[PDB]
Formats: sequence, C-alpha cells, structure tokens
Amino acid sequence: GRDSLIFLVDASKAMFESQSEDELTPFDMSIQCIQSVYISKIISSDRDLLAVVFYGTEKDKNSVNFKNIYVLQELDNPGAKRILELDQFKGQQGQKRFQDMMGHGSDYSLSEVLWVCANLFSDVQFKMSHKRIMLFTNEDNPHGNDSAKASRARTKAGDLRDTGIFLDLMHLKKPGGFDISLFYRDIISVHFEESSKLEDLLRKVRAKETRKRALSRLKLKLNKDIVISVGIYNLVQKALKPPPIKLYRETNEPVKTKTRTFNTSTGGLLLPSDTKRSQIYGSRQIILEKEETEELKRFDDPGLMLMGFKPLVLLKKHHYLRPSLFVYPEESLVIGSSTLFSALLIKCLEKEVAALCRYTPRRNIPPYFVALVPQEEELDDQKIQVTPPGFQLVFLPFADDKRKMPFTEKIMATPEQVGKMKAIVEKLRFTYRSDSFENPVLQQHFRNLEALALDLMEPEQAVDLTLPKVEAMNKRLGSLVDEFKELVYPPDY
Amino acid sequence: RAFLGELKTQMTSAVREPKLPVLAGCLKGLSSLLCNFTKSMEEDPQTSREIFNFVLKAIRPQIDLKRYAVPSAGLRLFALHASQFSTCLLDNYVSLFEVLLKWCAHTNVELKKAALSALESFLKQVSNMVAKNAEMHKNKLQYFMEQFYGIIRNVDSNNKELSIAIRGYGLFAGPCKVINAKDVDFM
Amino acid sequence: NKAAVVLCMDVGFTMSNSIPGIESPFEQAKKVITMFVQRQVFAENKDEIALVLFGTDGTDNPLSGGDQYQNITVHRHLMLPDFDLLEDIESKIQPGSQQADFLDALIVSMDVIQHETIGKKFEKRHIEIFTDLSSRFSKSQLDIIIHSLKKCDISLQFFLPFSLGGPFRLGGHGPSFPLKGITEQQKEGLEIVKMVMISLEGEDGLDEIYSFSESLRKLCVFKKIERHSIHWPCRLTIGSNLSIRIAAYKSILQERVKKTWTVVDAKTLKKEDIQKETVYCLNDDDETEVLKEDIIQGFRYGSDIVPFSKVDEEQMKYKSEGKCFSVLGFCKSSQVQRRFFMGNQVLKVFAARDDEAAAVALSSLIHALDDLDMVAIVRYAYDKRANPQVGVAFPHIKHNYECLVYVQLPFMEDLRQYMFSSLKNSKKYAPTEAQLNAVDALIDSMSLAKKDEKTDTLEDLFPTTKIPNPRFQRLFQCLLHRALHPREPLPPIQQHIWNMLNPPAEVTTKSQIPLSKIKTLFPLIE
DNA sequence: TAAAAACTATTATTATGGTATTATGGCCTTGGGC
DNA sequence: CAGCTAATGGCCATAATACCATAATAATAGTTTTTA
Repeated sequence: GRDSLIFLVDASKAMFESQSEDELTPFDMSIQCIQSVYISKIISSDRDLLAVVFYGTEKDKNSVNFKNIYVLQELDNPGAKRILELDQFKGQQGQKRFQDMMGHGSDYSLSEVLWVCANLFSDVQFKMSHKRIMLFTNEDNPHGNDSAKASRARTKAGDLRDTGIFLDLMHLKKPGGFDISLFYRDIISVHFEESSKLEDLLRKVRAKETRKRALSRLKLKLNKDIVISVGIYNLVQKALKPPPIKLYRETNEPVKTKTRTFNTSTGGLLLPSDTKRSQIYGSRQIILEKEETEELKRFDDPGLMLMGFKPLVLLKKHHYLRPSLFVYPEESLVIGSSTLFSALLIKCLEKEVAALCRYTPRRNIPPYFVALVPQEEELDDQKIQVTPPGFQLVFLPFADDKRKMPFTEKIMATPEQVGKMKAIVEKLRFTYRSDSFENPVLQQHFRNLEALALDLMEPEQAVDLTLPKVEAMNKRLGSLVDEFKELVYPPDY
Repeated sequence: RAFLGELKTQMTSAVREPKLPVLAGCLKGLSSLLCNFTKSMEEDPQTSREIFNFVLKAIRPQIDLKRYAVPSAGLRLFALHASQFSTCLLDNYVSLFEVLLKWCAHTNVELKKAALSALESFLKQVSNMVAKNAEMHKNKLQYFMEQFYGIIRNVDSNNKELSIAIRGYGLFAGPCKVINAKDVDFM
Repeated sequence: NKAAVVLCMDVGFTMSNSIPGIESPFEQAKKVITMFVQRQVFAENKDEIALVLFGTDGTDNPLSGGDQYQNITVHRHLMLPDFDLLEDIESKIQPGSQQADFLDALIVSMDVIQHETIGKKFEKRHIEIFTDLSSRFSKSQLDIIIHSLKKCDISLQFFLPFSLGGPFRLGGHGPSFPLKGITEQQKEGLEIVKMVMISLEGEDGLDEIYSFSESLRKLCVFKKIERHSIHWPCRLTIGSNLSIRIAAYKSILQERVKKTWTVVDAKTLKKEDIQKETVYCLNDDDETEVLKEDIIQGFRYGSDIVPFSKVDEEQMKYKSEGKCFSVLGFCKSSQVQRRFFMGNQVLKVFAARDDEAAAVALSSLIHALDDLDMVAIVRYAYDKRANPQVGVAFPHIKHNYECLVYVQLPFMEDLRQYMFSSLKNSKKYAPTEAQLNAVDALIDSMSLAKKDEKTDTLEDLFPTTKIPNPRFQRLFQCLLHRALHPREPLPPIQQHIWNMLNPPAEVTTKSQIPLSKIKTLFPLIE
C-alpha cells in the first residue's frame, strides 16, 4: 500500500572509479540520482519506502554476511539526517573517503546480489505494493570467466521478476549512453514515454506528491427503485502541503497542545452543554444547538440522485466555481451500471445531455444541486487517459454565484486589429500540455526544507516557467505590440 | 449533569439514537452518582426512564447483550428513593415496566436476570409506597396490581419458564400488607 | 446598500381569494414579502422600509381625504431594520380585505420615498407594488407618479397570481397555475400596470411584471439596488511587450456563512465565560504544560521530524511582490477540457477604463481568441495584501458584454489517475439494446432542458439560476422560525423548498413507465 | 446445563482529506477653517 | 502652505486553522455448532 522503491549501485571494480574520465565517475552521477529520488520523496513525501545499498566491493555492510556488499540504509520513508547521513557521498574527497572508508571494489557475484537487494525486500514489515529497483552500472561484462554466473543471471533473475521484484538499468552513459544491446535482458526487469536520465527524475519530482488514493465511497440512487454506488475521487484537491506542525522551540518536539474550554469568566471550565451555536444580530442574540445546527442540514442523507438530463453545451462558462473533483461511479460492487452507466454515458453524451444530481456530502450536509456531465472515456494505443469514464461533477450555478457581477456598455474593436492580432497570438500561443504546471511558489518552501534535508546553503533553486520569458516575447512576436499600441491610442500608458 | 445533558442530547437527533457505549458509561457510573444523590427529583427520572425506554429495540446492537447490559445493572442498582420515581409515572409506567420485562425476558438472550431483578425491584418500590399509600394506592394500587395480574393468571395457562419466580414476588407484591385495603384473603 | 425600500402591498379580497394548490395571494404576499424580511435580516446593510398598506380595511396616511387615500395605511417607517419590525409580520398580518385604488398607493408610495429619504441619505431607491389588480383602476395621475418617481429614481416591481402569457409549484420552475386562471378584471388592471411600467422604465417592465409565486421561483428582488464588483487594480501583462492597467472582478465564487454559529455561552449566552483552551503541552513522559505559546514551526515528514521556525519560513520564502497579473501565454482550446478547467473563485475582468482604448484593443485580442478557440495563461497576484498566485483565464462571450475570467489552471500534480480497466471493455457487460434505447427515450422524457419557446432555449427543469441552494435557505426558515418564535424541533420545510428540490412531474411522469422499464428491464444485484 | 471452535458479522484503524472555521490578511475611508 | 493630514474610519483575500469525517486495511466480538 505504501510501497518499495530501491537505489542500487553495481560494482565490479572500475565503476566507483571514473573510467578515468574527466567529468565524474558515473558512479557519482548515480550518487546524485539516489539523492534525487530519496530527496524526491521529501517533496512527494511518499509513504513508499526507499533503499540505499551498494555491493561488489571491498568491505561489507549487510546482515547476509558475504563478500562484496554494503547496506547503506534499510527501507525508509526519508529522514533529514538520513539525507545528511548520506550527504557525505558527493565529491572526490567524498568519492574516495566514501570508497575506502567503506572499502571500494574487489569482486562480486550477480544473483547473489539479486537476493541481496531482494532480501532487502525481506526488509518489509509493512504494507507495500510496488517492488521497484534500479541498478547503477556501466558494466558491459558481468563476467566471462564463470558462465555459471551467467546461468545464474538468467536463473535467479526470472525468479526475482517472478518475485514481482523489478530492477532495470537506465541508460547512464557507458559510451554511446551505452553501446551494449546484445545479451542484455536479464539485467533489467496510461500512455507514456521513457527516458535515459535523472534530470527528468529531478524536476519531475521537484513538485510531485501523492499517487494511490481512493477513499470515501458514496452512492447514487438513480430513481427510488434502482441502484448505483458512487466512487468519490480527487483528481486533486488543488493539492496543498501537509501544513505547519506544532513543535516547541528548544525542545523541538511536538507540543501535544490540547484545547478545550475553561470558563473565561470564572476560573472554571466550559462544556459543549454549557454552550451552544448562536447567530446574533442587532438587539437579539439567538442561540441554537450545535446539534440543531448540524441536523438543520438534514434533508435526505449522503448519497446521490439522478435529477435529470441537460444539454451539455447548455452551459459552458456563464459561470464556474469549486470543481468537480472526479467521482467515478463504482462498478464492481454495483455493476450493470457497467452496462447501464456505460450506455448512459454513450447516449447522453450522444444526446449532449447530462445527468443532474443533488449531491449530499459526507455525514450529511445541506445537499446541493450539481450537474453531472457524462465523462467520456479517452484512451490511445497505450491508453493515455485524459477522460476516465465517469461524470464531470458539475456544480450548478446559484444565487451566490451570481450574487453580484456588473453590467454596463461595451465599446468594441475592429477587424483592422484582428488581421494582425491573430498571428500575433500565434506568436503568443503555445501548444501547452498537461505537464509542468503548478504554483511552485509554495514548492519553494519544500525547497527551503530541502535545505535542512541536506543542510546546505541555497536550494535546488530550479526552474519552471510560471513566468514569461522575455527573450521569446520580444523575440518571436517582436514589437508589433507597438502597432497595436498606436492603433487607436497615444497611451502614455 | 453535563454527561447527563449531552447524552440527553445525543439520544435525539443522530439517527434518533445516542451512542450506547456512551450511555452504558453515563448510567454505568451514574450508578455511584445516584448512590450519592439523596433524592433526585426533576430531570433524572426521565433521564433514566428514557434511556431504558430507548434501549428497547435493535439500535446499534453491540455485543448485543451490551445493548441489554446497559439497563442490566441500570435499573438494578437504581434502588433509590430517587429511584422511587415513576411512582409519579407508574400507572402509565407499569405498562412500560412489563413492556421491558416482556422485552428482554422474551428477548432470547443470556442476561434475563437483570429484567427479573429490577422487575422485582422497582416492583418492590411500587409495593413500598403501596404499603405507604391508601390514597394513591387503593385504585392505582389495583391499577398496577391488575397490570401485573394479567400475568398473575397468565402463568396458569402458559409456559413462562423461570418467569415463574416473577409471579410469586408480584404474587407477593399483590398481598403485602395489602389484605387491609384490598383483600388478599383468597390469596 | 444604503437605500429606502417601498413595499406596496395588497391584502384585499382577491388577495384573499380562496385558491387550490398554491396559497392565497395575500398569503403569498407575506411569504415572499417576508422573504424580503428574511433577506433584510440577511442583507445586514443600510436598507430601510416604510409601508404602504392596501387591501386593508383602513386608512393611515398624511392625508386621509381626497377620495384617494382610501384604504391606505402607514404601518412602518424607513429605519435601520430591527427585530420588532420583524415582529409586525408575526403580529399585524391578517387577510384584511377592503379596497384602495392603485394610483392611490402609488402616490402614497411616492411620498414614502419623498420626505423620509429627505433627511435619509440613500443612493438607490425602489417602489414595488404587489397587487393582483382588482379594483376600479385610476389612470388619472399615472404618468405624473411615473416620471416623478423617475425624479425619485424608482425601480419598480409588481406581484400578482399569474403569468402575462405533480403539483403547480408555488416556487421553482416558472409559471405554475392553470394558465387562464386570470380573472379578467385583473387583466384590465394588467393593462393598467402595463401602462405604468412601459411609462417609467420602459416596456421591458412587462417582463418585470411578476407574480407572487414566481416571486418564490426567482431571486427577482435580489438584483435591484446593490453595488457592482469593485475594481481590482493591477496590470495584466501581455508579454514583456504589453502591460495594461485593468480591473479584475470576482464573478462566480462560493458562498459561506454569515458567522460561525457563534459558539458562545448557554444558560446565559454571555460570551464572558467563553473562550477555548490554549493548552500547549510538552511532548512526552508526562509531557506537561508549556507556557508562552511560542514554539518553533516545524514538521515531521517522511520518517523525519522537520524542525524549522516561522523565521526561516518568512525569510526563506520567495513570493510575488504585492500584486501582478501577467499573461503566461496562450493555447488553442482543442486539447483542453472542462474538468481541466479548475478552481472556485472566478474573475470577470473588465477595464481600468476612461482611456478605454486598450479595452477596445482588448476586444481585438478577444476576438483573436474566440475565432481560434484560444485560451489565456496568466499569472495573478491578488493586490490588497501580499500574495502570489498563477492560473488560467479565459474570455467568455455573451454578445452584449464579455470579459476574460481568471480561474485556476489545474496544476500538473492535479491529475489523479488509476489502473482502471476500461469501460471500453464491456466484454463482461452487455444487454440487448432493446431496453437501452427505450430508457434513452426516457432520457428525453427526463431531459430537463427540452427546446422551449421555439427560441431554442431548452428550459432545463431545474434551470439552475434563480433557484438557490439549501444551506442558507434551510437556515433561513430556521431563522424566521426560531428567531421569531421560541425553540422548537425541525422548522417548516415548506415544499416550495422541495419544489425547488425536485423537478416537475410532467418530466417525472414521463419517466414513470420508463421508471418502470428500469426495474423491469434493468435488474439489481447484491 | 454450559461449553468448544467458530467462520461469520460487527464495530472497531487511520491518511487524507475535505468541509468548515479561525485569524487578520495590508488596504480604502474620515477628517475640518486655516 | 501647499493642501490636511494621515493614520483615522473600514477590510477583503488569503493562507492558515479547525472539525470532521472516511478506506485503507487490518480487530473485535459474535451468535450458531454440539458436548458435555
């Protein structure tokens, strides 16, 4: 449920060495990779557990008590001085000191290493799912000498994949990024792409957050006589942080502050009995029970009702407000809405018609009128899903929505502009994407925490464009905005 | 009196039902509380009274005898003169009395005995002011009297199992001092 | 706002008409008018009311004579509202039946505006004559009163029991009554008011002809007197090329309470006893009290405690400045999805105008957007106090006036996605269509908006809009009830409530036998 | 009579949210014959 | 002075907070079974 993800560096010998190359030991590149995912799960803050281990080496860290290994850490959600604790390992001083202080390279034996790290899959005491491992190697030859080691590769390998446990080798630059194809299968283990490097890892997880989540499950009675139960889902919440946590000063420790009510006149206490929930205006104070309030919500019950069918195009935006998060109607428990819900969306979409509902949130609420667009089902060859089949949970518009908005005259433009304006926008347009879109200015703080995480000087201080780039603005389009400026006006801004 | 209050509340607007763990406690140590009261009067009769009256169906059955364990000691330990109460509400109540009697008694369970207990007991308290009252116990005597009395002869033709004990005490409770105001001579 | 409010009301005989279904017109009158009462308690602003009584049995007014002033009673005086003014509803109101004429209460209402607003500063004013139009109708002083209430800047309303053109709701879903139920006396009065309205604000007022029941269907009185959205100053930057002083505006956004359900005392209600317990503690091993609330500001994350302060926060925090709005770029609308329109707060954005030129060129870029299905990518930092934000913004087009609306661009994290096996795979679920088609025909019978008026305006039963949401309404019933009457159990839910709550039964009836084909053709499991 | 497991059901678990609520949030409004 | 300040009168967004409220799982107990 909260799963496994694993760092590993191969060792024969020369790997922790740089191949005498003048940039880095690709070993070290791997080092910052480890840094990058383990750090990454600071941001993503993933109850997935992470692994740091090496092998193939001089001394050992393990419980399996064999040559050419080191544990680094056991499976973990991260730690600040788990980060720091591993932070020694950059730098040639830290290359070496890391190496020798631990000892660096002698021999190894492959599938031995398999059940090594696998036997870090032993380390699981908890609920995990994903078994995912990464070897760091340029190794062209595991060995030529004992091909019984090779049979051991092709032997235990299939076991460990069959173990559901999956390690691959990303294209880490042995020359050509690798030149080897040949025997390599064993070494390695909703439409997307793949990459050979860490940078993708780096930025991709710079802002990243939770993955496996579906929890509170409501229903929809369609009519009074027929059934569906409805899965509540958050495509997101407009995801925010785990928020500021109380820890006292020098003690550093959680306050375990509590709250109740003393009497605020006499030194006595107060109790929910002793108080109530009031509205007050003018002269009259008026007091009614926290109960009385919470059940004044009551109309029906948490649950949902097909309230009808509407033109989809009937409302585009005259309007908009707090989103649908996405309810997928459950079909395992209640199926046939497999079929029902299926052809529902089929034809209602065909009708450009939608199923209105009155949604009743959890432990009641006052419920509300909200449309449900049938959500279509979009999948390509490898099945990118932009539209998981379902409903758009479409809030209806209401008085408050319209509580105010002005109306007055409008003076209008001319085609003389649009002739240029269009292509002007063609310079201002970009094909956009699903991706690289956020409010990082909050991200920057879990950068600021990446600090104490590594305990270093300045953050990653990475780059997303949520802000426009001038060279392109003044580049592709140019100053034709001048033409527009003096079209109808000498502005002085 | 808070706990009294906010459970008095929780019995109301949540599925018309409190949290019975929470009443089991409220009443539970309310045992000792009452033991210390010296004559509750106003709310508390209704407090108890209610709680038992609402213990009477499948509600949120938990260790289902717990549902029944709530009144189990609940009426039982409540022997007070504060527990001399529905002598206010009796002619009404005794209806309810036997309703609960029949209720758990006939409710197939592993604690009947509680029923029997309070049965005898509040039964007694009845009998006690009965012993102290010609006015409110002569007729209303014969009210409660006959209330049970349907059970008195009810035993003759039926199978009540252990409930036999029941009658005798009521079969006493009828004749206590009572041949004075109401002749038990044939009894 | 800050205003005077003239409620000109008929309680009389035909307002007292015994009528099936929906309540009698004067009953209607205190229902809607007392929802005005509601919303006045729910206005919590400077709004006053002085009352013109007609349909009553008596005359109270500056002049009692004239042959007018007949059946004109002055109950109330324009004042900052108070709860006794709430109580007069609960007290005076009756089926008082006796007749005034219409220009009578019209000129009396004139004076209601006149001398009281004199001495009471009110920027906006209104006079609303709610009457079923049963009388001998004075056409005498009509246009006098009309353009003098123009001098009184009087917007105008009328309520009655009908439309100009499975119950019949008293609120929700348009005109509900047998359409010709109009007594034609009230149709000559209809022409009277036609003249009055076409005279003052123009002929458009014939839609401003309203009923009391539609007065329970709509919000109608809600949009009269009230302030427009206020300028949000900053520049929308269009490229390093272009920056523009503009007015951001909050358009569609979520309501909330008017207060928390004040949690204060019981048995007194006096908040003096009232406050919650700070109660900050130590962490562990008796973990005892700590005082001087200040603590570091930190976390755990992962497996790691995250010691930190508010200091290192404040400093180490990059931000926006105090405000900004900057186009981040543009794109076509093709790849783009409504779900993937995200947010709650929405900005109708109009000009910083007067020097309106770049609002015109703004229109230029607008139709540069609309032709090509083009959407806006814009930073927005709210102005008044210190915040960065960024979001999508898009032009909406409704011919008479248009703006771009700032809204949240759903942000890359924002997509949750599962392993879900395709509904494209029905290979475990298919019936015969022969049911599916039929229940489609149901979907028509249940189509809420079907083409109406032959305006191609498909009138959605449940047509959103002037139909509100409970939480407030629900409470509001709680508010008149308990505010105006002692503690009770659940207050009246009066089904105008549920009228709103539930669609009309011509659709529903048309669902019934399809509601049958559901159960029949479509079984259940579990 | 209990007395045995007993696979069953229960109500127990949060992690994760969403509400709903707090708080001012750094601003727009108020003032007076020189 | 010049114009009255200018912090006064007001205060909306936020972020924060709360309550407050579930599945993801995993338990309880549970009432039957005869046995005795």
